[PDB]
Amino acid sequence: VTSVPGVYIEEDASPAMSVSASATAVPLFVARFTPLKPELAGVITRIGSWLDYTILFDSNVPSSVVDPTASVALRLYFQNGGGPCYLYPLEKADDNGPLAALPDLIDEVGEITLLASPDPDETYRTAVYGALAASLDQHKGYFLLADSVNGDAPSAVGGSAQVAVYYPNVEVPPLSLPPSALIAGVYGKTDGERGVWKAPANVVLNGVSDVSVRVTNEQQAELNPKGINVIRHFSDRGLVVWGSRTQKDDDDWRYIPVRRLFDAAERDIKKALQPMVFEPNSQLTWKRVQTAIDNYLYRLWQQGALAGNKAEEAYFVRVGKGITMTQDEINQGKMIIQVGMAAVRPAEFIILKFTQDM
Amino acid sequence: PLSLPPSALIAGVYGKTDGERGVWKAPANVVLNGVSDVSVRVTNEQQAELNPKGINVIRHFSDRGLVVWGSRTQK
Repeated sequence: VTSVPGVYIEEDASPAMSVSASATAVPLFVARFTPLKPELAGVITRIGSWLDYTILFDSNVPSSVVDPTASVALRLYFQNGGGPCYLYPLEKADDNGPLAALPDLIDEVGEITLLASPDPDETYRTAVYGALAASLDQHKGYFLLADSVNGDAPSAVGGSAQVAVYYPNVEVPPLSLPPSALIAGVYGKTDGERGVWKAPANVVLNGVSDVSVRVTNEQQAELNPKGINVIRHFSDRGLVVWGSRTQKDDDDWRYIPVRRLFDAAERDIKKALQPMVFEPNSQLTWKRVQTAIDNYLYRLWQQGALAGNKAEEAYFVRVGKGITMTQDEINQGKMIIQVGMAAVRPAEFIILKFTQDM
Repeated sequence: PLSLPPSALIAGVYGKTDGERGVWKAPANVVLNGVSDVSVRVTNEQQAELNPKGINVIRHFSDRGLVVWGSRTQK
């Protein structure tokens, strides 16, 4: 309604929200989002900032004892470290039509890394976690952020290394939210400031005040030798995410930062070698591919990602015809590359051992 | 007090603006030297029906004086 070329004044605005930039934590929040224009009802839309959410989606949605919590969960996402933030509005749980078409729509968009469905209903998430469980073991690089109900895994994703469960529901001034919308925020904050090789487990959660269940040490002692990753309350600090384990009990893929380092390195090598597809499958191309991986793995080692001291102890790239291939495999049009890395594990136990003898 | 059409003054402030800022700068914050007051003090609400045409009202601001206020053409 601006027509006079002067300066206009409004008086009951809401404060705007900042958004960060990250390439390793791009989530897909599956919740009960209510669109304004109904063409984006069964598709995935990109929400670059909070201002993009208020134009495309209804951000008020007045309550009726039920309370809409999907718009509240995104405000806590951008307060904890924003992102490009893909959304999939899925209204009710039991419609097995759009849930069967969900993993085929995720692959059409190139850049989803995290899943993290932020919904307070329990049977809603079980229908989502079961529909996404088959896409986690297909080497596509996704990472599910599940939520425990009473202190255990939701059993649709039992022991895969692509899943990080987070137990306590987090209360907002009081509606209780599942913590996956906030933890998806603190991944983007940690990766931008420290890298994917850093454990995302000392970040103080902005926004929220208190968790729904104050968890002691003795019940975390039976939970942390599973991947449960309790949100703890410390009096001097506030609400600190406390735990960086996955569902896999293997010695290799036990920790979140070791797992997401390999998922991010495989994703960036894949984006670098796609210009080298449909090249002539010759020894000149195999050395151009080996150097493009060796240049990438060197600049991870020199910024602290890989656990080495010589750069021959951190990584290796191997390609050849006597090595890693046979002549029958070149003739069917493929090259086979062996890449290895060595990551560093976090220190999660500190023993003090006091005395007064000297 | 004799009332003049403003085209002799606006032709002056084009040469002042282009010499100091260039032709790509909008000539619409120049305080008119010389003259004291316009013949009609134009409100916002009648400029709101005029500025979605090219009318380009000479406005009076108390701290500044007479400021040319508007940089639209007839197209």
